[PDB]
Amino acid sequence: AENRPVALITMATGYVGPALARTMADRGFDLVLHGTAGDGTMVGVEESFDSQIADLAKRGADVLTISDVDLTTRTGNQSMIERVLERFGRLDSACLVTGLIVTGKFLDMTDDQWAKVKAGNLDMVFHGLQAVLPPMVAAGAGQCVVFTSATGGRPDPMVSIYGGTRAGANGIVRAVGLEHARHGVQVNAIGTNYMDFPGFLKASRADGDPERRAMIEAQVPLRRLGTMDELSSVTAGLLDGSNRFQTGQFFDFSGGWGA
Amino acid sequence: NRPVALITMATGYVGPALARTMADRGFDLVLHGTAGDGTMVGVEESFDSQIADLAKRGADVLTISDVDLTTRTGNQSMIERVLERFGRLDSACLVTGLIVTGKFLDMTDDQWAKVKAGNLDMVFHGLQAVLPPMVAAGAGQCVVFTSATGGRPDPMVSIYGGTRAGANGIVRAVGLEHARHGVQVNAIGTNYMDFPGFLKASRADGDPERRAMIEAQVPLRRLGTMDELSSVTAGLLDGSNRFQTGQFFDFSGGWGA
Amino acid sequence: AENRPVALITMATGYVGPALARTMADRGFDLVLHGTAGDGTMVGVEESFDSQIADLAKRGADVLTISDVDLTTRTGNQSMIERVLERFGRLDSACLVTGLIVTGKFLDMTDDQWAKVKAGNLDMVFHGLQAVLPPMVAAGAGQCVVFTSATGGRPDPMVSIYGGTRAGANGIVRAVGLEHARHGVQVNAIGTNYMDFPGFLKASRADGDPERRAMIEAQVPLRRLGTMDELSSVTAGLLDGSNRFQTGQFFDFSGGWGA
Amino acid sequence: NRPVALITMATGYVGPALARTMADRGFDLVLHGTAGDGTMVGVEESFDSQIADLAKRGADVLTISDVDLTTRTGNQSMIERVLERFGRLDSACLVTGLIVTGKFLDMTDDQWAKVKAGNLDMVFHGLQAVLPPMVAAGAGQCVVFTSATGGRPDPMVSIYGGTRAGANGIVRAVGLEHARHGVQVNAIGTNYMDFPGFLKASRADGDPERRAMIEAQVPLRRLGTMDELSSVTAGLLDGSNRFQTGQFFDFSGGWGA
Ligand SMILES: [Cl-]
Ligand SMILES: [Cl-]
Ligand SMILES: [Cl-]
Ligand SMILES: [Cl-]
Repeated sequence: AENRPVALITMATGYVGPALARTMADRGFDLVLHGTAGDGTMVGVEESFDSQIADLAKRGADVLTISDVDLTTRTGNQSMIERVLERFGRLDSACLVTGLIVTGKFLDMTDDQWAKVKAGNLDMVFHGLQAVLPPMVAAGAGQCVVFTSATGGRPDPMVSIYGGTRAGANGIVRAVGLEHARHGVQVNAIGTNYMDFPGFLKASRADGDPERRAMIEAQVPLRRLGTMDELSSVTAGLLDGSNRFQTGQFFDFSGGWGA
Repeated sequence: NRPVALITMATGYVGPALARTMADRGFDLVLHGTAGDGTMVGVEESFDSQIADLAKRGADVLTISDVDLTTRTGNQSMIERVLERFGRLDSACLVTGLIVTGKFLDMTDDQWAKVKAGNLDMVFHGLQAVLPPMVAAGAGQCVVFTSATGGRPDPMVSIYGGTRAGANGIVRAVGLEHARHGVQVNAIGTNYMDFPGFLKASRADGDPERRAMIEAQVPLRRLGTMDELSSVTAGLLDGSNRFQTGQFFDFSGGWGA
Repeated sequence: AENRPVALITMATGYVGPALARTMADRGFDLVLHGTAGDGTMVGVEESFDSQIADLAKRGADVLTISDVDLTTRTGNQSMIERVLERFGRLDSACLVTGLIVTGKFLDMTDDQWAKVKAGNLDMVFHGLQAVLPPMVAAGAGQCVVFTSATGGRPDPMVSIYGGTRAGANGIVRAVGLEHARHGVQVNAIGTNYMDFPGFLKASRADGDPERRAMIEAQVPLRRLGTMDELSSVTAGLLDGSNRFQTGQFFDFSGGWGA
Repeated sequence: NRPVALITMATGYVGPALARTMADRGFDLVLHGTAGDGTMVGVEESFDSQIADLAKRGADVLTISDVDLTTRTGNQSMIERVLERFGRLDSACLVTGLIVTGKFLDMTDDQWAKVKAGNLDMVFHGLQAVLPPMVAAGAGQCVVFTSATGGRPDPMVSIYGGTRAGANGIVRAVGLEHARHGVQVNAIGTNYMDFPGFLKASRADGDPERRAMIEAQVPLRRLGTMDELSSVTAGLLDGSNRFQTGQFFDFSGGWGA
């Protein structure tokens, strides 16, 4: 009877997940966090589920955690949404964080690297959207954000297959966001670059290297790395019901780099 | 002290709702717009009606109503009055444009002059006036309202949509050019918005059948509300997001996707 | 000796292939035609190799045909280019026709449909470019056109996974064209729609139906279907050495539909 | 009877090479340009230097000078002279623009007026003049030269690049709007072309060192040639391709990709 909306956030033990969960809880949502199990020492885990759950529960959110599902597959994504609906009976918002980073010269790319970028950058999008949309269509309302990459808006040398498949994800999102708009469902993509979190600081090798860090920031028009507080704010605005008038769109979030 | 937001054409369109939420977010306000009560032609919410409410929200308000924003003089004078009153300018929402439609080969020199003045001169002179105090302060946020037509200039909208695309291009360059000074400049272009101006021009006002026909042109099958638009606009003007600049955002229910 | 340049054209028994081969021969090229074996009464064969070879040889062009090789894989594309180089010792231009059409509601798409579109719209591009570029890089000059689809410039409802993956192919071409510009190797994409050839008439269901065809033509700003003579002229202009100053670009060729 | 192609600014830029290949392709020619010999400012191939070669290729040639193509009067006069001479206008190559660069906040009202006249008025009035005879005939092909900067309006090029984006938008709408009449209108935008206007704007003229620095900005690492550009341009004007309209083509060595 409380009629609390439910937001799914994937890869939620890092990147935008933790800050987005906090603000979605502040906005009255119950939460489903997909991510990697383990404590803060686990690789890729920036904020563990145990730490997040305690804070999110303090905010009044009910939280379901989902770990060790392979979201590059139909099975993983279908299982995830079945568990969402079992717990909460509804899905109002979904933040699908996708991707697998591969960089290098185009002619150096192997079949394995090609397979991996397709699995991360496209299969996660295809199967994720096939899983989250049915309950949204059934309800006549929903909001989805797919995280792709700012490289999808300008695929450049050394990120040919990563950036190119990100552009494909953006295109799928355009079609899908337009196709389900008549059912009250928004699907948009956000693509970031130059964000201050471990994943970026490693791919750019700015980690523990102030001189590298500074050269990287100088590549950004706004001369800084973006923060997860800023990104969670924009992302929540596309998932909290406050804006029901954009769909099928791609939003660059990279300090002007993808303008 | 409280940061200061300038909003133009603020007696209609997004202005009133944006003023309300910016006041909620802790800003003082400078409202440029049209003098008079709600019975005047352009006035959707009078200055008089807004001042009472915005003061209750904690905002000091300065109104400016006698300036032509197609010229250097009008915009320079507006910003001079902002700084005289509050000593700062943190955010600016510049609403621009003059609508002309019709066959390209029917457009007169006067129609061409007018769309350039509304769609381009207001942007050029507006940004030249608001940016200097922001650059001097090392921080600022600007949203220029152009049009969703700028993202897809179409038949029967050639000179309007085309000059809107030009305004978006100016915003791209200017937003990238002043990024190193901590200043953001972005553009928003709408269509199919639920406000009296569009309702009356489309004949959806008071006409449910016509409104349904108009909504059917929109992927999301509705008209956007000013509360929604003001939320998105304020998110680019309230300090919460300092990581987008030089960008154009379509806000038309998917119509410009 | 004669220093005749060599152009590869794939899927050349239909679509733009036959007209492009004629005009490239006229412009002084030797030709490698990949395609489907069989006479004109074969499915998908608009002009058989036998009929094309007679005419192309009359124009002075040497022709190598490459039949029944699968271009969705590394092995097929690598074998194709090995045979090009064994026969002619060079590859100056390549027209890579790619794709596999699937349409329908996004939520009706099966894993098999998804695999199929990825293989046609992305794997053919990845493996095709990995095969054709090395000899062009070695020579310090080359020109490539990848045929994707006008839907890649505007992925729409009912065309989500096809148009979206086409957008990804366009993005790969952008990055690859920019990345090999230092080697003098242009890589551009052309995306068509509403072309007067069987493949479109079937997907649109306008064949033998003047009313449906008239409805389809009315969706085109220029109010007609495009011809292979027009398309081959534009394509040859990106492959004949006359224009070496565009790369990484996508060109819509759909009567204004993708403008 | 030969079809007729109008080419403006034809004493420099793409004009001379385009005239040569359009003559080869069977066209008679109207060449608008600057009167005088090659020592005149901007004259790369004088009218006098071109005429013998063009006649040998089979073309009748009318030359036109001293019309202000930023105005309705000049463009209307030009097309009237085309029709009086040849009775038809099949193809038009409208070269437009006036380069201004510098910091946005340094731009004067005079600089703003000049870029609007060059980058927008030339397009508006040029298209209003060439299209009526093409629509009446049920066929025509037009290329408007804007700038590659219109695809990516950048710092230091704000009002030039921005208004070029507007010209591209006008061309999109107009190309779509007259497609039902069998008329194509497309834009080509160049940068990094090997001709005096670009060399001077980039300050690389007559200076191998600075030219190398400029070429380093281009993915294909050189300046484009007029033979290449005229090939692409003629392909949109020679009747061979009647299936693109309302489009913008970057021609800048990948710089605008
Ligand atoms: Cl990032
Ligand atoms: Cl609106
Ligand atoms: Cl087609
Ligand atoms: Cl140039």
